Amino acid sequence: SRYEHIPGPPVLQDVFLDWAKKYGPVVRVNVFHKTSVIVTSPESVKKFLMSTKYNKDSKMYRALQTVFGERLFGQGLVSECNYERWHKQRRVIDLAFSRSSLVSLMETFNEKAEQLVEILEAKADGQTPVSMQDMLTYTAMDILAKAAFGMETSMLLGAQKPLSQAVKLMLEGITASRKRKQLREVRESIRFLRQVGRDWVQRRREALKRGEEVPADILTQILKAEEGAQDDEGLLDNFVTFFIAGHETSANHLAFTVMELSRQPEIVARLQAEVDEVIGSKRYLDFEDLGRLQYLSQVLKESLRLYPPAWGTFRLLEEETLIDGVRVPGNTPLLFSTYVMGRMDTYFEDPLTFNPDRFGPGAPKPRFTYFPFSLGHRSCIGQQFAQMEVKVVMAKLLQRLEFRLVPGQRFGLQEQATLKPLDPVLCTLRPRGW
Ligand code: HEM
Ligand SMILES: CC(C)N(c1cccc(-c2cnco2)c1)S(=O)(=O)c1cccc(Cl)c1
Repeated sequence: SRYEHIPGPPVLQDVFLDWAKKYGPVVRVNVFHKTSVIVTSPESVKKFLMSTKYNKDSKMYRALQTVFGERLFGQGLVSECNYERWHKQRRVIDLAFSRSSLVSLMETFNEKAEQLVEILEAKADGQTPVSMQDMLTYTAMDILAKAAFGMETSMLLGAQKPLSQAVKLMLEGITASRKRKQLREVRESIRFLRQVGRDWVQRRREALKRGEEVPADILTQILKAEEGAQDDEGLLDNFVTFFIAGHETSANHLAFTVMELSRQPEIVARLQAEVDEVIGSKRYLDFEDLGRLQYLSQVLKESLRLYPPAWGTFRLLEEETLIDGVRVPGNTPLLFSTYVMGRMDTYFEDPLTFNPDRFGPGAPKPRFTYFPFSLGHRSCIGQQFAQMEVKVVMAKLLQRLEFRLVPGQRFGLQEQATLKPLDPVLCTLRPRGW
């Protein structure tokens, strides 16, 4: 009753879209364990996301914190809702994301991209069906394992199959929580990953004790953040956090892009020409090269408009407030969705048209209607890491390979925590040059 006055009805994100179009910029939803309000006006996006006065709603994030009694993200960097505790760990971990820290990862990005491309080249008979979803997540996993934790997962070599099963099952579990054997598998998956965390953490401390060389990475900084804890629960919270966040959304984004570009030959031909002109025959992309891939840069932005893996963020409204002419009571979770806003014609002309020119220099920039890495103090720490990562992978693909989506492969979405292609993005492949 306390929310009955708010406009509302008497893939779920598409229902959110229908509701936003039908009911306006402030709509109540009852799908989560708590009534919440989805807010889709730019003014509100700006007001709520671009302020330190508004914090994440812990009731909504507890779904990431613990899954079916089993601690997952805990109080790591994504799911920590206390400002003081968040701010402390953010600033320590920030160091691993400095310009120079990121620049030094170019070798890892290039190596794993080059491995992927050679693996695909060997299958490029225009006949063999290849799951680009699988191949791209293997690549994202291998990049992250090495870049963040100094570990070689070798998923591109077909290793660590149990590990990717664990990730899959726990992600499905986050959404499902919104029988007997599903719960068992999910719980086991979560514990498996935290145990992997302990393993790799042990390996690092031992490396350190034996006075071996340890490059400064994300793991260095999540250890620094926990210098005087009474246990390793915070450490493992952050391990899991970065282990998942550090590859899942990147994988989703890559898969979405390849899927869409597979029906955009004109754009692909343009992307192919850009890559040819800037890197040439080179096998390695420098940092400075990434900047000159302007058209690919725009393509990836447009891919994030239509297909954002991270679809929602929540803030706690503490005091009753008027939001776009709607009275919203105090203690209410507010939902912000780049997915919904990206598909609204009031925000984007022909919203379902894939046009990279929307992000061309001299194009009017989306003013608070596009936020695939969110906005304000709780924006993605991994944003530049991701942008560089996916540019390197995409550029090597485009340099070397032609992709054709196997007929019957759908363009639909599925929700497994984040949004990703429903289908495995099966493609046949041919080398460039006939
Ligand atoms: C295309 C790839 C990526 C997308 C679209 C993306 C999107 C987002 C979004 C929307 C948030 C806000 C979360 C929230 O409001 O609850 C976020 C935060 C975060 N992302 Fe990402 N992300 C990406 C890649 C990465 C990478 C590569 C890393 C790690 C290397 C990462 C780690 C994080 C972390 C730790 C946070 C929490 C930051 C904080 O609150 O201080 N993400 N990301
Ligand atoms: C914006 C967040 C909370 N989402 C999300 C989830 C997992 C990893 C990442 C991530 C961020 N950076 C890298 O990975 C982002 S989500 O939108 O998928 C989501 C999922 C479940 C419930 C909700 Cl409410 C939202």
